Amino acid sequence: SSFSRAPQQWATFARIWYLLDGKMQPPGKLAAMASIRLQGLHKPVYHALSDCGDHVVIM
Amino acid sequence: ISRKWEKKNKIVYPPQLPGEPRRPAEIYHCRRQIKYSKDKMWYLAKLIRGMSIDQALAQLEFNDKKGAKIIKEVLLEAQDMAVRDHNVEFRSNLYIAESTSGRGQCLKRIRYHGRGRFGIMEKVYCHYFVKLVEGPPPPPEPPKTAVAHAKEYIQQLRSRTIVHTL
Amino acid sequence: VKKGFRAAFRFQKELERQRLLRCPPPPVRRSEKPNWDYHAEIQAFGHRLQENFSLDLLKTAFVNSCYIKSEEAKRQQLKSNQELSEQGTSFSQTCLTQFLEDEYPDMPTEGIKNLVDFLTGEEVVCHVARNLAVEQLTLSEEFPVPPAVLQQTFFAVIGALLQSSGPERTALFIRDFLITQMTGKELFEMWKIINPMGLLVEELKKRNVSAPESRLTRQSGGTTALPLYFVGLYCDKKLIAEGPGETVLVAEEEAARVALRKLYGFTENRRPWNY
Amino acid sequence: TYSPLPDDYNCNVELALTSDGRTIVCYHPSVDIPYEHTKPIPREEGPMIEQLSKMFFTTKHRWYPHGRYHRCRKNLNPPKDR
Amino acid sequence: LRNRVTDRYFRIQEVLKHARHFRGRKNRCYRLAVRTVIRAFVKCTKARYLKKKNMRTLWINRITAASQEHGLKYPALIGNLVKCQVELNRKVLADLAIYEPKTFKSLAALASRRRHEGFAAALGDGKEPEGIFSRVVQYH
Amino acid sequence: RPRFVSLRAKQNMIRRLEIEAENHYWLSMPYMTREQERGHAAVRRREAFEAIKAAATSKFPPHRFIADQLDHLNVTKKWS
Amino acid sequence: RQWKVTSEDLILIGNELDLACGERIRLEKVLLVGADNFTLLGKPLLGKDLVRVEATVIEKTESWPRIIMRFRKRKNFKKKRIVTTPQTVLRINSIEIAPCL
Amino acid sequence: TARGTPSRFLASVLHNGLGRYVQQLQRLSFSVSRDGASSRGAREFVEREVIDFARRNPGVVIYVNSRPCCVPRVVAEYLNGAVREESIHCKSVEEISTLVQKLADQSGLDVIRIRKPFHTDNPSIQGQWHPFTNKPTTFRGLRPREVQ
Ligand SMILES: [Mg+2]
Repeated sequence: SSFSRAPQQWATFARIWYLLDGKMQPPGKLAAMASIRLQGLHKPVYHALSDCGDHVVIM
Repeated sequence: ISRKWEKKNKIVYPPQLPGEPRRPAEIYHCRRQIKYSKDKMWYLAKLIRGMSIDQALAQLEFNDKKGAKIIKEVLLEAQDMAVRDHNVEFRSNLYIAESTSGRGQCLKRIRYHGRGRFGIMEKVYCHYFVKLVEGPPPPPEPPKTAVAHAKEYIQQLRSRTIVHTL
Repeated sequence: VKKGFRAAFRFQKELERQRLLRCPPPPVRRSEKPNWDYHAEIQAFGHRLQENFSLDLLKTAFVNSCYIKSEEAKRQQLKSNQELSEQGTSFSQTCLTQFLEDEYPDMPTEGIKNLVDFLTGEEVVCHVARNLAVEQLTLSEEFPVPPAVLQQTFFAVIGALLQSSGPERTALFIRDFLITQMTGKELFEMWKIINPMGLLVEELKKRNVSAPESRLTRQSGGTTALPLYFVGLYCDKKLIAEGPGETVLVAEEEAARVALRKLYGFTENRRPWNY
Repeated sequence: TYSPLPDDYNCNVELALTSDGRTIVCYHPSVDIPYEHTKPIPREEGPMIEQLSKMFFTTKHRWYPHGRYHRCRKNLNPPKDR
Repeated sequence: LRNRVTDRYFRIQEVLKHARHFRGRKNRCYRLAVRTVIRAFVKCTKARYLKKKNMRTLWINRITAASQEHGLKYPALIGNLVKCQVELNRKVLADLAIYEPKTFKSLAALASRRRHEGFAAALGDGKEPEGIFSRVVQYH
Repeated sequence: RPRFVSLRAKQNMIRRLEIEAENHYWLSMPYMTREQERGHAAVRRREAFEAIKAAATSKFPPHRFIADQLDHLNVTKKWS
Repeated sequence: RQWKVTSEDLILIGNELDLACGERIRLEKVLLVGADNFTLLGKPLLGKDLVRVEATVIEKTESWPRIIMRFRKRKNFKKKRIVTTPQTVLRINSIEIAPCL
Repeated sequence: TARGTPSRFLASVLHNGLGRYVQQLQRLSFSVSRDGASSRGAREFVEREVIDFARRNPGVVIYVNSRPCCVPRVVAEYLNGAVREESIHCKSVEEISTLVQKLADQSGLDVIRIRKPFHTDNPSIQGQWHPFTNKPTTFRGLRPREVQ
């Protein structure tokens, strides 16, 4: 709160970088996590037209 | 028929105040009922759009299309009337702001086919319109730079609102 | 030709509408259009605002000096609103200063002055006058009324209200029609500042507090073209305010602005104005 | 010692019921970021579209221009809220 | 031609005005415009159901995101809030998640508190007194 | 193409069956016997049918009023 | 419906309220009241003594014409209706709380 | 349809309800005709209800012009400059009264689709959600897999 309009919007809609470790993990579960994060369905501000996806790095 | 292009030369603007930019001169000229397809004339019109008068004349003098000679004659007449009547100081200080071809009044003829059947030829006529504006030709629109593209993308990103909520 | 008149009339009306839309006539003051009665309009102005103006004072407020000059020039071939506007401007400035100082005791005198300047500025007062119909009743030598003349007339109206009803009613009027203009606005949207970090350092020095340490609380995509940086200012290892930004410098500047807002009590989640 | 949720992030939540039990009070003061959890401030068309796509992690398709039809359909004075 | 229609211009315009923003000849030719304008109006009428359906879907997705941020699942959150007698609807819950993160965290804490209070009751059913937040306010 | 029954469908059917079993139970215990109920609502039923008959037989064109006729002269009411 | 509300907010009720414009009202079914550091939740409604939400009928209007068209192919079945729902804009003036916990 | 029509956001004129309510309608102009069945209802309204409405709404200047016209009209001008012209042709006294009252109660804003049924200038009191809300911090702010 108390942010200026542009910084507040930038913070709200910024895209975060997540790291998944695929060692011994099922590719399906990895893909479910990655797909949620990529779509942005993990954000309460989510919307299909808001382009609110995040970066997922799977090692 | 409509003849508004000719009338466009008769509009008289009020005298400009001393502390006002000099209004560039505008000359509207046209040729009516040219025995040429408007579709074919459109290519020459588009070619000469936005070019200086001298460059347009040079390009038209070395074009093989029949319409090129007609457009060159029209442009020369426009230049002459711009100097004589519209108080344009320099012949060369004119650029083609507008150049288009329009459908003219066409005639219908019969084209005989092989088995007693026929088609309806159209003796196509076209109009040609030009507006000559005094001053150097406006610079061509520069291509979009990577910096401009990135700026537009970031502006679009910043314009995002939380849709369908409080 | 089709016999009939109604379709032709309708088409003429539509052609007139399209012609007007394509080439609308130059704007004309409402006084010169039909259905106008100045006395009724001014009385309705008072009644709309729910205030017992004195009609003579209100007329004097609405008449401008330039209008008098133009009228005399025309007659060649009235009391202006100068004093009323001056009184209204002075009272409005003092009353807005009192309101703002009471609401935000921590706000510096410079900040209060800037807020009052914003509220009494040409843009805000012009908008308020336009949507309160002061422009319609304003007598001026040119139309549309220039913002300076409109502001002068609005403050003349305020001065007339002061002379008619008194300081309390005038203060209520100001609270209703100018203090409301800062609702939804941001402190530095209204009071433009430069070097907020420097200004915050000055404020902390006044409060006898060591300069804050700018520190990177959170970050994302530092090496990308869309980074997010959260910069927090720490006072003796205590967070005073953190702000987001694209670059570290911008985030630090925004954090300084947030710290200033918190210090002056103009935070976004501050108590609403009381009406 | 039981906590309804981890208290590390976003506030310290404390639930309670009033004596009558007909209303629930939540006390959630925001948790500040510890100083120790912070770092000091540090002190042609084809190729162009490829560069922009690499920069912004998008595809080439959005960097190509659009026709006059769309460019003029776009609303240049959209309504603004707040 | 005793009686001849004279309003056909306006009759056509009544449809063409709605058709003006279409693509191709559908925005100019009445024969084509009328068919597409009727479809447009039918779609507009039927879209009032889909608007409500998608708003709830959007609210549910946003609430799921907000609850997962706290380790809860949307069914648990909703069911336990209902069991606590908090009748906040999904629209308001999504609004709180977006704009009141602390209040939403408090509500999620209440839901999880109820969900654990629920489980203690199930384990030691009977003798165990009702959980503090499990007590239900009775209206008469 | 073959179709298959899911656990959800089975549970739905079982829920409906439980409701119907409760219906059977609650229908299994009448309050009055048939001889007791015979004629206990005859008066009310007769009155209801009498009301229906009266409504059916009271159908008749509505009244017509000189005021209604003459009020049409107001279409040309003007200001003198 | 449930509205998330704050002072100076505007609310668009989709029906006439039988109130004169500028008339002040108390909204009585307040499910939740929340501040920066605390929130109070009713079960399901907070008491009158706790919260006092006040609004004002700022405007009475009709909604923009909504089109209801029915159409069935090859049945000569096409119908059109235009409906303008009445609406009332309310402005939320203040939200007051009292120490009645 | 919404897509083939302009839209706006729920809003007031000058925060009309915050300090005091100001009736946005400021002018009514009834063009009526002495003769003609079309304006019979308008004439009866002017005779019976216009004075009561004028005294009930002292802030609205009401002009009544009796001129020959085939379609009597009422032009409502609001404070924000909006002008709405409504035909009272062949409308009864009660219909005209309801229309005039609706005009009086209505604001000058255009009657078009409103995107949201609400409008907050301060949607957030606890701070708008951003990706780092609800995310715990780490010692020395070390990102994942950071060596130091
Ligand atoms: Mg032959």
